[PDB]
Amino acid sequence: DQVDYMDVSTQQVVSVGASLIPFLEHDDANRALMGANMQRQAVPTLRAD
Amino acid sequence: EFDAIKIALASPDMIRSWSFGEVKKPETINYRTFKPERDGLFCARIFGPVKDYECLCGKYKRLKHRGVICEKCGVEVTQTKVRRERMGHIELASPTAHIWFLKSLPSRIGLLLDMPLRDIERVLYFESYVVIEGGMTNLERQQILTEEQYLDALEEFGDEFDAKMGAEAIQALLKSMDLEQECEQLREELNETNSETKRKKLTKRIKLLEAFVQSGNKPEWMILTVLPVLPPDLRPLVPLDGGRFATSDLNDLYRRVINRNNRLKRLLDLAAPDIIVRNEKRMLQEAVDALLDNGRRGRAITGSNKRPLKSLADMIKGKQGRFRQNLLGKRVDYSGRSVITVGPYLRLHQCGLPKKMALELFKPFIYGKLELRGLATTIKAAKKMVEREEAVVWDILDEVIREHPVLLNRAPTLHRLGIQAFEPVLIEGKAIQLHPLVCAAYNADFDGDQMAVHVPLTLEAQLEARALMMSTNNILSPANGEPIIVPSQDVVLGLYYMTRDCVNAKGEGMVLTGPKEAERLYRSGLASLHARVKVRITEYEKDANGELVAKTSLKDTTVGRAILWMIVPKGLPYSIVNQALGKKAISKMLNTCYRILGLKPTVIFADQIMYTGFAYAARSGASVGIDDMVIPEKKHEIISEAEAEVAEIQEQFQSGLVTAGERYNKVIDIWAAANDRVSKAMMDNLQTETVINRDGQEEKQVSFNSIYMMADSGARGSAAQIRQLAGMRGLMAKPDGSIIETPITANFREGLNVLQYFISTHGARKGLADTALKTANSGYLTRRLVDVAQDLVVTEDDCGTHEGIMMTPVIEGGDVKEPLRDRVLGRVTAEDVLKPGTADILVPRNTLLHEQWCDLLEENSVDAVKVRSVVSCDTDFGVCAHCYGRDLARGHIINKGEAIGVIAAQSIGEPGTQLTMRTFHIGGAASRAAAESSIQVKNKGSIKLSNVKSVVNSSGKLVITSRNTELKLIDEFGRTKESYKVPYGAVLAKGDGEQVAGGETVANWDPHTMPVITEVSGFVRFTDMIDGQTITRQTDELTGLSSLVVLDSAERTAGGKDLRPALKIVDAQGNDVLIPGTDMPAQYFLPGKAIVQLEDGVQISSGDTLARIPQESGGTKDITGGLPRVADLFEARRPKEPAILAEISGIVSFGKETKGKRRLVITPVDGSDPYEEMIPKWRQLNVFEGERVERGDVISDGPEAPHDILRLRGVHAVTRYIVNEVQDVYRLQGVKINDKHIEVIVRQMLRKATIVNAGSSDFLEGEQVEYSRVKIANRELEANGKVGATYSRDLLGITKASLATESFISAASFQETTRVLTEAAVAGKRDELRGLKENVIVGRLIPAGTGYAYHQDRMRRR
RNA sequence: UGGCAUAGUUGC
DNA sequence: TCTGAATTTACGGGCGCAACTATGCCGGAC
DNA sequence: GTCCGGCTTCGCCCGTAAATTCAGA
Ligand SMILES: [Mg+2]
Ligand SMILES: [Zn+2]
Ligand SMILES: [Zn+2]
Repeated sequence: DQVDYMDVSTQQVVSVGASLIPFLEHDDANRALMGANMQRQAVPTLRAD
Repeated sequence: EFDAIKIALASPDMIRSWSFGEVKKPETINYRTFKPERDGLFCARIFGPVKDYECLCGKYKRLKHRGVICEKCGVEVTQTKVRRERMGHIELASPTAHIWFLKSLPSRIGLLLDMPLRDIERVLYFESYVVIEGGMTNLERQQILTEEQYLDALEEFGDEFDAKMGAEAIQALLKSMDLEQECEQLREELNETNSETKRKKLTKRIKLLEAFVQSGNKPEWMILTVLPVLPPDLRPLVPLDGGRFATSDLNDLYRRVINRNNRLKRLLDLAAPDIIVRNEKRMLQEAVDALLDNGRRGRAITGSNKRPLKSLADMIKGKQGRFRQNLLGKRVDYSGRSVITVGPYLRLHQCGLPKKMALELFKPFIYGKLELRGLATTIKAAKKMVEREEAVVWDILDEVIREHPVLLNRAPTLHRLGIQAFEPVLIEGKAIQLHPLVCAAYNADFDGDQMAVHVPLTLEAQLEARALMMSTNNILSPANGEPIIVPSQDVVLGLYYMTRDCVNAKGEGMVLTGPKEAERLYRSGLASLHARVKVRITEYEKDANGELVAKTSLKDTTVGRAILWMIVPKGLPYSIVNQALGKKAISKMLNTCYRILGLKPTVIFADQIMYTGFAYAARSGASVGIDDMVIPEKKHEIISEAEAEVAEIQEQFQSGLVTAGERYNKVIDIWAAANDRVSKAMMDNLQTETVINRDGQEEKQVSFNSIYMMADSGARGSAAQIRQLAGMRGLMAKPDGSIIETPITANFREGLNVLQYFISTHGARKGLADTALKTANSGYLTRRLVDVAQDLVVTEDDCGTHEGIMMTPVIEGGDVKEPLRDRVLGRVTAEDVLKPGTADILVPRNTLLHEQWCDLLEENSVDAVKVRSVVSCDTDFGVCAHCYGRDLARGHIINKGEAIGVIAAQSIGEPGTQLTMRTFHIGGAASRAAAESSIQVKNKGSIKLSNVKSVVNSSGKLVITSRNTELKLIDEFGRTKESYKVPYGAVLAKGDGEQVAGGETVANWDPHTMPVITEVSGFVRFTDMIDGQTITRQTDELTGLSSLVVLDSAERTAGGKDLRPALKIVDAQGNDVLIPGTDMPAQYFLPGKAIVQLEDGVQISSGDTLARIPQESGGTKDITGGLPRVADLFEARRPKEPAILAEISGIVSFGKETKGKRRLVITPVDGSDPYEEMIPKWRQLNVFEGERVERGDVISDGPEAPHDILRLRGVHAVTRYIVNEVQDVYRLQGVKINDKHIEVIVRQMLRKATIVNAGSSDFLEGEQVEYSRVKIANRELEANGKVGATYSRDLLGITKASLATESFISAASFQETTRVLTEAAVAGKRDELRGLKENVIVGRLIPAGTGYAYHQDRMRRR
């Protein structure tokens, strides 16, 4: 009964960089950080996949 | 050419001698024509021609006019190289004070005039007057007059009277001082004084005055009248994109000093009013100060973009200055960089170098080969051939790369194995292929790492690379004896899979005719790699005089073990490959091969190990899945039990039974226990997971699970990371080393919901911050260690010293960590080790303790060996080979010349930095123990106690009332088998000298609180306490009782600051109950935040806890928090509550007890009775009025200052203390460092000594001089009939020891370049450049390696 | 044709 | 009213290595 | 376009010198 509010979505705690990592919850937070930083560096290939 | 560097003050005559022409105009370039101005900062007649052998106006443009000076403009036709070294000068309109000597802190000018810095600053910058030649007036010499005082003096003392203002006044004061006369008065006053602070000031003044007198300097030269000007090419104007030139910094400063100087000259030409010229003089002084050292005075003047200009001081000092940017480390030609790859096919001595970098690096060699073979007569032709990459220059490249080593270096060269020489193999690619084995040495993973290739050019450099730096020579780490080329992760996994067994596999039980048969069976598919069989193995034992003796037998082994045996060399035993062969097993295998066979067999064995491990790891197909991280079935119930425990502890806390800190500690400990239980259950379910049978009953075996198979083998990961994968991942730690009491209940195979993935980010932020922010501490520490210990080089082979240190096995409170085998290995003994039985010489006096001698000691069960230490060496300027011991990079004694100081500094500094940057490898999980609370003896044996003063309580249980009680489990042979630390206030089940059996506790206590147990019985009195400010009392009205907490110095009131709450035990009549047979009351002082649950006047018994102080939490105990302790140890920091020791032995007596600062007195038997000590009465005293005391005995408890240990217990005591203290920190982190490095660092710390009696020598009374110099002077004196001067050794921090060195170049390159240079200039110091750093800076052969012979020859041929 | 500043990034 | 020791306060030095990319680089009178 | 000039505070640690405060005579 005391609940005054609820989180709108489960993604709201992260940003648009770490929200693109599937199975983030199973990754060590350092490795999620590195995964996002490295998604920011990926070069566009000839064809998207 | 030269052999020393002389530094001294630059007199105006000397400055004029340097300069080739006065600079007069503040213009550099016309900005329309790029020619230099007439007589500006950039000039041609002053500084030289712009172009080589060409006049400015073009009158002469050829070498035929080399020397003549054109009359049209006046430019000496010569090369432009001179323009790089031709200085100029500026004739300052008024004298100007040099800022360095004004604000050096201490200020040279300030204390040469015996004037405070504030007043001399006021005088210099034209805000007050100072009197010169006061004469028969109402004015003193150094007295100061403001504008009002100056007006009063002028109107009242218009007669002969001089009170100047500004730098001219200071120069007049300096010139009007007789240095020797002042020395006489200051010295005779020092002998006729009584104070101590004034004594220090007077002796400092005398030292400065004597430094000035001895050197050729003069005081007035400290005030600049002629300002030198740097040669233009060192402050160049380089064109920027467009017409605009580079906005140089020195040019602006020089050009706004000429402006003020010219303005002031013009004003003085026309006799401007005094105020305007005064302000102009002040501005000139400020401009010169900014030029010499910008920002030192304040208001760092900033150019365009508001960036402070880089002054000369800023250019020579700091990390971006010349010393640490262009002289100690330089950019080098013949160097390239590239990403690194694996290339497993390489041998240990070769590296894959790309063809393109190979061509680009070896261009001159290719040109030489082309000229030699006649394919290109002129170098232009050869260059053209190379740039086209013709088919023939590649053959030249292969021919010239054959036997030309290349250095490969990774960026953080933490230790000497970060740069190693390899033979290049030309590779078709763009990445360097680096051997897998050396990666561990480089710390080079292949996830984007880059490495740099350098090419040795000269024959000496190539041979040094081939014979010193080849990867096949660096088998053993220089920090310890362990191998460094141990196979890392894939090879060890392959070997672990190969050498293993299961109860039932293909081809089990069959008898094989040899390893070759085993390999044939495995390849043919008839037998599994891991199946128990019998194999006829022939092993070679060389127990004879170097003769390998064969021995054939039938070993019960496996197919994989037999196959691997084909790779082992001859001399090794078979049992070396009859185990699971984890990573440690393989490391021991390589080490034993090295010690028994040699180097080449070890290199070949390592290469074959790598190949076979890779091959069989590939064959095994060892993969990782999601079903391999099996969750334990006991995890949930452990979690529930821990949650019930935290719930009940919280319930107790809300009732007030416990305070917040101890509740937090208890929660942390119970969660750590639950995490350990979960990890243990996980490993139990994981290791024996597989039960396999098809021939009868079930038989358990060690699991083939991939996660376990990789964790057990030591390939990658440990208990912590697999625990986080499968078991609960436990507590986290914040960046400030604070543990989040909320655990994480889910592993990584399970979710980690949003809330749990928010606590984790705290630990992840901690791990990444410690990598990027707290690595500067490790780097700074290792730089200090290197710069304090760099000149220390092995010089002699044996000094013939019989002194040493007693090495014993170390048991810090648990089981043996480093047995005597590892503490005396490869070190020369000091005295004969007598057999433990009866006075039988077991090893001679000067035998190096190698493996056989250590095993002999083990089988004879020796407990303590005295060995020669570096710190106890009688060699001047170095260390003989014997006192150092084994090289630890090779198996022999240290070679005569090898630089052990740099090696020691690197060895001590590398693990700290590496672990600091590796802290993020466990996420952020806190490393925690169970907090003990008991002592479970494991083995039968007697129990003895040392440093113990215990009392029996009401229940007959012995209670320890001492701080440093050591409980030793001794064996029936008298050997101390175990040690334990008994905290102050522990209850002992057994007593002293009482037998015990394994597995039964002998001591228990409460780790979260420090009690205040008494010594006698009686009633309790809250003496010298007042409610409100001395204690905070909490009233329990419903119960009717009350509690109270002592509030620490922070909380108590300043009014009545010194109120000491104490519990005084008193008898029924109301008088203090004296402790047994003494003369002082039995009162116990309460420290801050002490929880007293008693009530005034309550009956108590002996051995009862009056109060309990919460012990406060200790955060994550990793390297990041322990490294500061090492830094404090090597810096010799005085602890905040040092233990007071007894200077002299004798009987003890308390004296006046003056004011709450009780006086102690030690009266020897017949020596100096009247020695006295001032001991505050608020701290405890161990010794009272009755007993003997040896010097260096503890009068009170607490941390011991290393200075006191050195002064009282001696050099060996302090070096042992430092070694043990730092080794505790490095053992906690699992760092293996030989004590040789710490011992040599300690030696470098205690390298100075202060004289106490001048004796017959020429030293002063209380000066500090190099211990080596005083020792050699005493040796020379005792050679004749005189008597040497007695000295006292001092302990200095690494920073102070490095800065306080005979050579000013080494200290200048180190911190405090300004201060070091100022002191050197004032003292007129002379540097012999006999160290390593000085020779690096100067650019000559190092006196450590191959250059040691050259330097010795030069000394002989001086 | 080389210097400084700011920002971003890689390996430790 | 003076004088020494210890304490407090102010202030100067230190704060890892190597590497790559980009932009911007002075504001005011003739 | 070509020639000429002098408003930011906000970190942590430690060593050392100067100023203060006791603690007396
Ligand atoms: Mg890497
Ligand atoms: Zn000319
Ligand atoms: Zn020696």
